[PDB]
Amino acid sequence: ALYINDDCTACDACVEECPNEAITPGDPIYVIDPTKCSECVGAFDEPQCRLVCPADCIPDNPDYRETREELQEKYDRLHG
Ligand code: SF4
Ligand code: SF4
Repeated sequence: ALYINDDCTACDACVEECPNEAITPGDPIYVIDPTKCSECVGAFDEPQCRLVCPADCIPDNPDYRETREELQEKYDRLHG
């Protein structure tokens, strides 16, 4: 899964992009639920939140180096 840096500007521009509602608005920065973040697998080819993030603050979470299989499985548990 991914997570948000402290460079987050809280522009909120990423919430729409997320297909799993894994981003929660915070203060000073936003927080991603590693439980809901499938890195967009099962939805897109690239994580959508990054495509609109100006601060470039959504790195890979070393605490959760999941596999596409795992990620794909996480995706389903959330929708179908
Ligand atoms: S789009 Fe980037 S800066 Fe803006 S809230 Fe999301 S993570 Fe932070
Ligand atoms: S990488 Fe995809 S799944 Fe994870 S937080 Fe961003 S938009 Fe949601």
